[PDB]
This record gives sequence, structure tokens and C-alpha cells, in this order.
Amino acid sequence: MKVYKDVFTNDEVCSDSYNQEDPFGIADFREIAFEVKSNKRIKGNGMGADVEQVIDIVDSFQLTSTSLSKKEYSVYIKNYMQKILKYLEEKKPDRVDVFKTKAQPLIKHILTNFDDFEFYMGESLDMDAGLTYSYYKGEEVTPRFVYISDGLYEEKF
Repeated sequence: MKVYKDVFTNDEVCSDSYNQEDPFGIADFREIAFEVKSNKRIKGNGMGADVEQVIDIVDSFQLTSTSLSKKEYSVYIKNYMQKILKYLEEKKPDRVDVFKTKAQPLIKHILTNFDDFEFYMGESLDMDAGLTYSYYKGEEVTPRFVYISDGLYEEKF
């Protein structure tokens, strides 16, 4: 089973146990991002309850939700993109051009719709590493999680 890890913290944030789809249903963004549909999970683990309802992705990869102002996010994302580009030049130079080119419209899409998102840090809680984005599509009852693929690397157990 293949797992996806943040290139900076090495936290696991997704895996092939989840089917990947086009981010926001936009095929043109698949080149640098993908999304997965989450589902409810019972007792994944305050004073407790008998039936603890959680989101499978969050529980599985031990993600922690985090809130932040739109301005703080714009600052964070500008630096995170530079950090990824620096990383790509050093380890995956063939991705440098697409990322630089395609990142802008994806980020502009997120910013334009900033209030529709929840954000998640991985296990290391590193505010400088990648964030996983979550949103509810139409009238769906569980969220979809979007990942910026160049900020991740693949690993096999």
C-alpha cells in the first residue's frame, strides 16, 4: 500500500487506501493537486462519548485542524510555494516549471474561496510545512481533502 508524506516533515497525510480525484472537479489542476472524498468513521479517537464520530482521513493520518486569517494564509502560502520551488530545483528539477506556472491559479482559487475551507496540519504540527485543505462540495455531507502534490513524496511500506 502506497502512502504520501510531506516532503519537509515526513508526516503521512494520505495513502492509496483513498481514491484520488480532480481537485474541485477541475481536471486542469490534477497536474499539481488531487482530492480525496472522506467518510465518517466511528470511534477513531474532553470528557468522552460512547460513539466518537470523526472523519476517516483526519483520524487515519492524525491530522489537526487549524484556523488562520486570510491575510496570514496569503503570507504562509507565498513562503510555502518558494520553499517547494527551492526543494524541487534541488531534488526534482523537472517539476520546477509546471509548479511555478500552475500554482498561481490553484492558490488564487483557494484564496478567492477562502471562507469555504478548513485547514489541517500533519502530525508534526509544522506551520511551515504543507497544509491539507478540506471543503464540502455542494450538498455532500462529508468533506473532500485537497493536497498540493509537489509538496509530497511517495513511499512504499
